[PDB]
Amino acid sequence: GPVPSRARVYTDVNTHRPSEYWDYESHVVEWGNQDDYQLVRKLGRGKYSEVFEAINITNNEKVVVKILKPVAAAKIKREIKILENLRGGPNIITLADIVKDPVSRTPALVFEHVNNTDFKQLYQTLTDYDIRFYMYEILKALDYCHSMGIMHRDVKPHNVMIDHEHRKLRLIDWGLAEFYHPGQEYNVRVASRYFKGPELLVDYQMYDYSLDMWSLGCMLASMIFRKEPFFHGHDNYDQLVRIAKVLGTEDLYDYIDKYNIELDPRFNDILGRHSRKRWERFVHSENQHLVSPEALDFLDKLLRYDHQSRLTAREAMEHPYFYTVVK
Ligand SMILES: Nc1nc2c(ncn2[C@@H]2O[C@H](COP(=O)(O)OP(=O)(O)O)[C@@H](O)[C@H]2O)c(=O)[nH]1
Repeated sequence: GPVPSRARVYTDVNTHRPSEYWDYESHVVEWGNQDDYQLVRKLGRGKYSEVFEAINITNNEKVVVKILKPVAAAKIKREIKILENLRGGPNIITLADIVKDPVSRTPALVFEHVNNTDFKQLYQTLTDYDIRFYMYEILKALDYCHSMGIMHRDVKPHNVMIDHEHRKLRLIDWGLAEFYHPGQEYNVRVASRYFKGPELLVDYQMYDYSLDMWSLGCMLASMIFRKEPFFHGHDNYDQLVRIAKVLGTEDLYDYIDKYNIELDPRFNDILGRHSRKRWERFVHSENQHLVSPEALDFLDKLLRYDHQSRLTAREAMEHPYFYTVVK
């Protein structure tokens, strides 16, 4: 059987809290008035929700309305509890109201306005200074939710909203977010393909906050090397092969050895044998101005197979890469 694993930080935050904090099923939703919000335009549709630009007609302030699809409606209380627990946190989206949509008859989450601009729209355009600045702002959010005993589990460019003109950032879509309980086995079908950690890809269920640090590392690698996405798998199996072509197969076998994981035998015909690549392999004339010894050292410490060997959000914020950022 697999060897158990525990978070090296904020391990017991929820164990010490009263049940009310993490027992989301016991939470009683104070339903608002759906009439207060007039939908303006559909911003997008995912497999679990529909997002709209809206106006709170009473105060004329712009808001964002997220309407849950029937498939996601069942986990409404988890997302509400997390959003309320984190409200006021640095760079975390602010929940303004919870209403029952009259058409879908599913819950609708109302958020204070943030720019329609995803980080995906800008992150391949940033200077060396701005990559550092924005990565620090993201770290602020991650360290805060981790310190509050929450894992985001869907860190990706589409889940970061940016107001570049006003140097403002918000970490959004807390729909897959979960409370960390030590020893708990979680669902590996979380995060988007390109941002999935090796723990997910090898089916190791006893993961923690460090999952978010891998996802952040993928985002950094894509920004500094101008390669969208950095690990470009055709499916979840090929995703592990793409990572192994960079990090090597020897450290992957060491990782699975350490946690006594049994790799899906389909990997025997595609994984092959690969040496760890030096990061300078990914440097070229177009991205060299974004690459520094500090950036590469920082990336090296995020993109590790062993989820326990990855920098934590706080340790990441202490990194020399962030010394040039005004604090
Ligand atoms: N509240 C909410 N739930 C979501 C959202 N996206 C996904 N979900 C739900 O999250 C579930 C997956 O989370 P998970 O922890 O794996 O739950 P499990 O299937 O019960 O193990 C999906 O089945 C959806 O119901 C979202 O945006 N909001």
